[PDB]
Amino acid sequence: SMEVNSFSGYLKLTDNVYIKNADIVEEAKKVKPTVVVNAANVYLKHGGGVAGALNKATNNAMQVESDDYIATNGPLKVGGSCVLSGHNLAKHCLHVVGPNVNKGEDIQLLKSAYENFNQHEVLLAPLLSAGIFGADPIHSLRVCVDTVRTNVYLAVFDKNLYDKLVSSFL
Ligand SMILES: COC(=O)c1c(NC(=O)[C@@H]2CCCC[C@H]2C(=O)O)sc2c1CCCCCC2
Repeated sequence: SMEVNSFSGYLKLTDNVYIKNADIVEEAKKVKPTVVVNAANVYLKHGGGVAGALNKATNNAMQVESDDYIATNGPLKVGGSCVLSGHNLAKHCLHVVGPNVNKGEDIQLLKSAYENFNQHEVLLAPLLSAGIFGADPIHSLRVCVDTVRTNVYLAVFDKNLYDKLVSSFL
């Protein structure tokens, strides 16, 4: 999609981190960001969590693009990223691999994962390594705030989690 970056309705947590209680698919469609972040795995298999939602919204175009990327380039590393099409959601999708602590992956790589955001002026993003990836979402938000130095607009879907997360910044 042509970029518009129509961001509104966010709470400002820090100079550069904004957060909203939102479905990232519905938010991406309304914002048309330059970059939407996917909570990816190294083979870009878009199943549970944010990844399946973004892919479903593209009617599997993201998965077919991702399979072709993997065929040519092979898998990412944990903490790594690649830039692919944003399809109908964004100009670009930055597929970022946070460590999956459910799979015994090194939580220290969450810093590396969030560093990928710093390659981009502005992003719409979910929390990395939490949810199906098994890390504490409070820790994910802390690493995001400490590591991301560019303009990041966070969407958190679950209202109860959103309220608990933002409580410590109000
Ligand atoms: C912004 O996040 C989303 O919009 C979605 C998910 N977010 C998560 O899983 C986050 C993992 C990290 C911890 C925070 C979590 C959260 O944002 O609450 S899953 C998902 C969606 C799309 C909406 C439909 C529901 C099922 C597909």
